[PDB]
Amino acid sequence: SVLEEARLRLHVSAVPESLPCREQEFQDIYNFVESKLLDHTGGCMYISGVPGTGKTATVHEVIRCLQQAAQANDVPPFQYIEVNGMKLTEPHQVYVQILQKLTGQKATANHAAELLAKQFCTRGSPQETTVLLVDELDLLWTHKQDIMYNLFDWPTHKEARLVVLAIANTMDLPERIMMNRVSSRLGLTRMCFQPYTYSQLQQILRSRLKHLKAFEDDAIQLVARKVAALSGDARRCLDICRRATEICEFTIAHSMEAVDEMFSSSYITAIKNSSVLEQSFLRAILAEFRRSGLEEATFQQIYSQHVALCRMEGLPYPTMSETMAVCSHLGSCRLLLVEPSRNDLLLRVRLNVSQDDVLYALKD
Amino acid sequence: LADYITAAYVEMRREAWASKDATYTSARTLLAILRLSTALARLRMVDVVEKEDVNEAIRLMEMSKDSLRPADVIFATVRELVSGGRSVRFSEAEQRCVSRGFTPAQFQAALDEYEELNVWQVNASRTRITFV
Ligand SMILES: Nc1ncnc2c1ncn2[C@@H]1O[C@H](COP(=O)(O)OP(=O)(O)OP(O)(O)=S)[C@@H](O)[C@H]1O
Ligand SMILES: [Mg+2]
Repeated sequence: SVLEEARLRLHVSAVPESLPCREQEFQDIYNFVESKLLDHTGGCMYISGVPGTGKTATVHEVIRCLQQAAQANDVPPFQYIEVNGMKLTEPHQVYVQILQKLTGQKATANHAAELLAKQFCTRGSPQETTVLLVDELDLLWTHKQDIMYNLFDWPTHKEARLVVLAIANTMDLPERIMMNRVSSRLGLTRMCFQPYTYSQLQQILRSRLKHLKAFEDDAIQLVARKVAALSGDARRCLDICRRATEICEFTIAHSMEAVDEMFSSSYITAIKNSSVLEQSFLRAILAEFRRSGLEEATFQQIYSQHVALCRMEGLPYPTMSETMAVCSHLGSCRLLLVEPSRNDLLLRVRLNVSQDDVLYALKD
Repeated sequence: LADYITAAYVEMRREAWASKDATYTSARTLLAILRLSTALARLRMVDVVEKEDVNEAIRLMEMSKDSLRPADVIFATVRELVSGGRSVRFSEAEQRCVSRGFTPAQFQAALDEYEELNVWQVNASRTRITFV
């Protein structure tokens, strides 16, 4: 079906061959390592960007192009190694992960680091140029900063033949996280990937659905505009498109339902569907806060206000245990803040949501 | 002039209430400004107090106390038609904008300019506008 085809094309893992939306950046990268591949000299580059900008996809596409060029005997052969920071149980273990990738040897972290140092500092046999990719750089931090120092200092050696690209989310990392000598080593080589403009998102969506007439232009434009006005991320845009297809299986209304169901908060409806006693408890808390003006109140005054409200409403007299049970149930779903494990009558209570939201939920 | 005098006295007393260091503007301030206006009327030799005397009295009291685009208009016009509805008819908004003294070209320009800001989306048939 056409809807099935659209669902298949819009999947996240369905990477396109090449989209010129980042071609400029691509071209820049396509030069740098290329020069480093032609002069037989290593280098280092730091790329910082918000998630969802296609940094990993761009790097992988560049690596694919370089591999294809090498297969066509235009670039000297090279060894590619990729490591992910957050896929590692311990930081130092990365030394093993690199080593086993280049020699297959199993060794302890200290011994693996020593062997890597010996191989990258001593004039050994002429090896292929090494292209090292490290993902999630900020998660390799250490109080001693030895791993990061070695990673960004080893390509400085001529014998290393090492090219390193560090992908991260924070552009401040080389300044407030990285010390002085290593800061200048990555200095002047920072690539920043700006979020996609609504035109870029529209181009990406149109490229996803080429030769396929399933969505109207207004819905796609509104989805792209909303994404640009919210986060400017392609992943959530694809998710919204998929959910809109799902709803259409059941117009712009579909996209609106998707966006306001997958982004909006559910606190208001949870408060609305609460029980009567919970509503009385919330009203008592609000009344006590208005009387006092403080954002922290002991459980005793709240209980007194609740008793007064129950007397006003004519409800039966509530016991302390019932009120404490209701308080615990409310605190379980993170609507309030309390530590009732030991203290019972002297519990500080703080609202986890804005007061105006509570008012708008309780007016109805 | 009584209504204007009452409005001015209200403004002055509101200002004196907002400021804690201002003198207590009780009935005596109104009596004083009335006396000032009557004195000015006597000075100008007129049997009826005019608004110029009241303005001069207000000026004197204030000095004494001091010693101590078409796009926006059209956007407001179409905002007036958001009384409980998300979508607005094109013809009604166009007629209301023209009745305000704006040519349809300026209406189209304002519509496009506020459409750039992701405020709303206009139907391809130019018959209804859905406010985002
Ligand atoms: N050039 C591109 N044009 C259009 N969509 C793209 C492009 N590159 C990637 N995408 C899509 O955007 C998604 C995000 O790309 P990633 O590179 O995985 O995200 P990221 O920038 O690396 O951030 P994280 O936090 O590491 S996932 C990809 O899974 C693709 O679906
Ligand atoms: Mg990534």
